[PDB]
Amino acid sequence: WARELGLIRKPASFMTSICDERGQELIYAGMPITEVFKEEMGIGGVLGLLWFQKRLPKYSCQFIEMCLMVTADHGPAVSGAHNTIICARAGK
Amino acid sequence: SAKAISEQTGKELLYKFICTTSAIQNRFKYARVTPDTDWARLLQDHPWLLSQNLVVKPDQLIKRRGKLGLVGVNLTLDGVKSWLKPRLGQEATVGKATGFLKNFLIEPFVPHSQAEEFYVCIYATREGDYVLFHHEGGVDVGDVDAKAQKLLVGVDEKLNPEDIKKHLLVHAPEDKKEILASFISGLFNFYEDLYFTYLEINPLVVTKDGVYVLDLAAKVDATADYICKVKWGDIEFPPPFGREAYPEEAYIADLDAKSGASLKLTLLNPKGRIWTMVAGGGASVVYSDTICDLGGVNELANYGEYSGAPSEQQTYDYAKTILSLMTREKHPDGKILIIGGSIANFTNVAATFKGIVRAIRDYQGPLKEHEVTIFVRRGGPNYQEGLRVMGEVGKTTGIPIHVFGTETHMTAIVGMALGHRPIPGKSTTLFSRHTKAIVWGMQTRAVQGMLDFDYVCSRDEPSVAAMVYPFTGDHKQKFYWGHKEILIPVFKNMADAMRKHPEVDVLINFASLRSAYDSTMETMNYAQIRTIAIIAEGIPEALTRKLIKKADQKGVTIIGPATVGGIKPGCFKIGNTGGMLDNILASKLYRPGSVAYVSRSGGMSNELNNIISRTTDGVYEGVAIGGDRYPGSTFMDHVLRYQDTPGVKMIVVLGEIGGTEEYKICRGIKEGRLTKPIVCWCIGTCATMFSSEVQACANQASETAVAKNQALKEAGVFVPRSFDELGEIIQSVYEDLVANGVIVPAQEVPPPTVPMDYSWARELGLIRKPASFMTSICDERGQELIYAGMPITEVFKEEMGIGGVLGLLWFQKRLPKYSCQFIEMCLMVTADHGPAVSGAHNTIICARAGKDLVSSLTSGLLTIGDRFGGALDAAAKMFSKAFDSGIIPMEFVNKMKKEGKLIMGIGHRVKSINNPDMRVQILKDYVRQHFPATPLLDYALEVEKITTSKKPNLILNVAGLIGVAFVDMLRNCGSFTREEADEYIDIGALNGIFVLGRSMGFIGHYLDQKRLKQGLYRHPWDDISYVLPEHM
Ligand SMILES: CC(C)(COP(=O)(O)OP(=O)(O)OC[C@H]1O[C@@H](n2cnc3c(N)ncnc32)[C@H](O)[C@@H]1OP(=O)(O)O)[C@@H](O)C(=O)NCCC(=O)NCCSC(=O)C[C@@](O)(CC(=O)O)C(=O)O
Ligand SMILES: CC(C)(COP(=O)(O)OP(=O)(O)OC[C@H]1O[C@@H](n2cnc3c(N)ncnc32)[C@H](O)[C@@H]1OP(=O)(O)O)[C@@H](O)C(=O)NCCC(=O)NCCS
Ligand SMILES: Nc1ncnc2c1ncn2[C@@H]1O[C@H](COP(=O)(O)OP(=O)(O)O)[C@@H](O)[C@H]1O
Repeated sequence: WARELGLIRKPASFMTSICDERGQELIYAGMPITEVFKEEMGIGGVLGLLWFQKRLPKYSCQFIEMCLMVTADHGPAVSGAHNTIICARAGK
Repeated sequence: SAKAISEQTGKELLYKFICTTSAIQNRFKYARVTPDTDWARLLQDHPWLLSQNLVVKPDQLIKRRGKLGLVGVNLTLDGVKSWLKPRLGQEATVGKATGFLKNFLIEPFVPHSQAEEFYVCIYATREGDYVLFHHEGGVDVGDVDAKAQKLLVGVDEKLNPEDIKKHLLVHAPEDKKEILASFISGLFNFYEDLYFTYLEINPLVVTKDGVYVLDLAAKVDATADYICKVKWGDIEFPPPFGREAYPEEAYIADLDAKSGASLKLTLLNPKGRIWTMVAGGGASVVYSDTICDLGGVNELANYGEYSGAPSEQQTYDYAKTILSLMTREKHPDGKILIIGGSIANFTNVAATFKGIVRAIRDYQGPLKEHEVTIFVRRGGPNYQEGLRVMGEVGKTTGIPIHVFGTETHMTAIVGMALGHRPIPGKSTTLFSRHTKAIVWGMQTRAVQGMLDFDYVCSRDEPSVAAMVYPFTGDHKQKFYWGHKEILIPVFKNMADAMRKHPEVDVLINFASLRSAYDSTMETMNYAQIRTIAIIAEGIPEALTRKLIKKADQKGVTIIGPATVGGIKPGCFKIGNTGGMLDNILASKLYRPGSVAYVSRSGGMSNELNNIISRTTDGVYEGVAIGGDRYPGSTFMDHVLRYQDTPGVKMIVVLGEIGGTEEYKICRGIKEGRLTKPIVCWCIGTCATMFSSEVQACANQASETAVAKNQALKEAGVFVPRSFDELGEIIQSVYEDLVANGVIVPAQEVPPPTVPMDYSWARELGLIRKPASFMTSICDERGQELIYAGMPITEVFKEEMGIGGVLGLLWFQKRLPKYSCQFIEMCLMVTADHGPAVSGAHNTIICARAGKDLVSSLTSGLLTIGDRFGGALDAAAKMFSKAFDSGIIPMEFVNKMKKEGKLIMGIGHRVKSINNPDMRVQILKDYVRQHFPATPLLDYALEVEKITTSKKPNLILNVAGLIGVAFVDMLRNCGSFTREEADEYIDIGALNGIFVLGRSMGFIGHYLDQKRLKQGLYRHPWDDISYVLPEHM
């Protein structure tokens, strides 16, 4: 109630610029989620907004999605997949 | 600060570090005699004593010994022994100083005449060093400044030999012209390499055999210790010859070196009743002058100050010292304690007053019967809380306490105490509303005060454009612009800051004394900077002179070192000037006035702020030039600035003792250069009433405050009778200037408001904010680290180890010693179980991925759960459930069997009955020997008897034993109730036991893989069965 009246000063300990949860609509780097779906960006456009705070061109978003697709998996023999499998088999 | 060194120290250091082609004789050839020493050792370590004739003189900072007959010349060793006895340890009187003798110096006699009596002197001035050579030196020197040849060596200039030959060696004999010149040159190099400010050898006798230094008086720049501690060694600075220093006075001197605060105390007569403990050097001088003016010269005991923002503990030390020294006598007439000073800019009045509060709480006894009345007059940061704290405490203990704020005159409490009154090119404009400054250093409180002042001054933009901090990368610091949040850039380098902010014209330098010189030199390489404020106190005077010379060359105005800075109401504030925002509002420093002032002190400058606000329109501009011997800018510089400023109408000058600086004002007002009204008061008129040379020091006779005050008076300067009359004379001059009509006061526009700080509102208890976190295991804050209510020193004294610390941190209990030992054993046996298990395997994989200790250990730890590492918890829970349900072990075995469940904690791969686990055995033996009761362990052993009857290897596991024994420890040691033990089992304390134990092994595996330099692991394809679908 003192903050609402503007009677006290308290510095904010955190800064953020990628997502605005508060308010009527969710916002991804200045862009409403309804506008995100209307403009038909997919994972690539959302990633551009959340990682770079930019509205990337469509080919950039498509390329980002393609990069995610080609690195999705490379079999169970590599170190990370091996560790994940070990942990899953530990019932974890 | 120049400090005189002993003759012995001066000659020793001179012999050790002079470098000349001249043949200097009697190197390290001297003997020190003191009353409390033997003589046989003195004979044995100095074989030169009997080799030739001797001369003895007291080395106790006494001059004019020849005119006073205190030297025994041309008399042998038995002569010096006979001559010491009437004087060694006896009373002596030189002028007004009376003191005993503890120090004498012995040196071989030098046969010489008046034909080779040579006087050499080097002393420091603002513009450089003067060398004086008198050919007819010695006692017959007479007038030296007018007859001895004088030569100036400027700042950053060399003393070259031909300069000595012509401008210094006209009257020297030709045969001795040459080598002496070389010597003189080397002497100058000795003078400036060891940071001497005064160095006179008189007489210096030179003959064909060589040169001989018979005498030398030397003052060295003490603040240069950090440069010359290697060359000086353990240099000592003798006190002036006179009364012996008190142990408490030496204590105060020792306190002065503890931190950057200034902690001074000096005595004249402890039998006096007037006792002043005044904050701020200027305020202390003013209070002493005020008490001496109205009849307290003889009855005043002490003179001293505490400033530079001393802490609570240091204030305790100073206050308990002053009370202990005050209690030495009973004065029937009564005793007073005058405490306070001016409004502080930086000194936390709250802490410095809690210090005296808690120093007088314990000193009620030995002073209440002394009839001590305490008069306080303090202002500054958090003064409204400290004043009323001390009022509460004084009323609680009952001693006479009179609490006065800033609404009263600073020296009115003096009149109350003594009963005289009832007790109730360089620019003209440095700063504007568009001035942008760079702050050198990480001073966020000062920058925020600057910004708050800018906001309440209705400035368009903040006055701080950037900060420079070399120990961090470039980033942005979050500050407040009123209630809005703004970002101010912080740069590692000056160059980037000046590149990105060409509109900055001011540098505020918060570098320490060791960094200020280099910071300021680097700053003056950027022509955009026209004004530099240097805050640091303790810069050596020679470095300051180099700064002054470069600033004069570059046309840069320097607000000299050892200053709080200055304030231009409505436009700009330097650093911490004017204190917090409440002081800014109270003195109405948010809007321009018409009176411009200059002073040396910052506390006196804030007092002037308050006075001028109370009696006139307000302050137009105030500058504190600092307490150094060579300020970057002088009184007369700022007075000239003010005269050329159409905004100012009257000029207040607050001078001090020593220095002929106000006489430049007199020559400017006696002539028509300075036309505006000037109200000047010089503090320190009590310096004459001091029977010593206490250091800000008067050198000549016209540099006393009385002479300067009278000289300004006859010059046309409005000089009050005293400081107490300064407010009224300023008021009268302003009133006449407003009756004439040159001053037209403006309408009081209310300033913008700044929201209160959250932390300050919480301290006042004005707001409520629920804490979002709860904790009960560790208290980091406070003087000592606390583990669940137990201090860390007590943790180590009680000799608990890892087990006791774990008990404290996990259960908040002081466990018995066997419990802590058992916990340690459990950690030891679960430390590792080889590299084949899932967690160790994952940790090794992650280590071989070149990853990280934390990452690898964490990768291994994330496998801890049901199938791996969870058997401890599972066994404890299963056995506890069976035991608490009341079923017998056979019923438990059958019930587990028909539920399709294996008993957790039963079973080994190879080991069986007659082939025991042997770490189950260690723990079981310990538990049997030390635990008071083990019901669950007995139950589990019965279960194990049944299961090993089924087949031999169905023994109690390490997991089973640790689980049941941990339950037994929790609920059978006296620390827990049954509910607490059950809760700790339920929330996973045994999971924590396994995790903490196995972390040791996982870290060991990480380090092992790093040491073996194992490369990236890939699982072989032949060990993987690929069962992908045909086509999805
Ligand atoms: C000048 C300064 C800011 C200097 O600051 P500090 O020295 O504290 O801090 P630092 O800059 O960090 O220097 C420390 C050195 O240790 C180094 N260091 C740090 N951490 C290190 C690590 N981990 N490892 C290695 N090294 C490390 C660091 O690098 C530095 O090294 P170096 O550069 O070589 O020095 C301060 O001291 C001072 O003088 N005044 C404060 C400001 C002010 O407003 N004054 C006027 C007050 S008006 C007054 O007096 C009247 C009165 O009192 C009257 C009354 O009472 O009424 C009143 O109030 O009105
Ligand atoms: C990319 C790079 C590692 C190629 O390595 P390489 O030694 O030519 O081949 P590999 O390290 O994959 O292994 C070589 C053999 O092991 C086999 N092998 C690979 N994974 C295996 C597994 N899990 N089990 C059994 N065999 C395996 C391969 O089939 C190959 O068989 P071959 O001997 O019949 O040719 C090497 O060129 C390099 O270090 N480049 C640097 C750039 C870089 O690191 N790029 C990253 C790659 S995305
Ligand atoms: N080592 C010495 N050899 C010869 N004469 C000395 C020696 N020391 C002092 N004197 C005599 O003392 C006189 C100088 O006195 P000085 O000590 O300078 O007085 P003050 O102590 O007042 O400065 C000289 O005239 C000199 O004859």
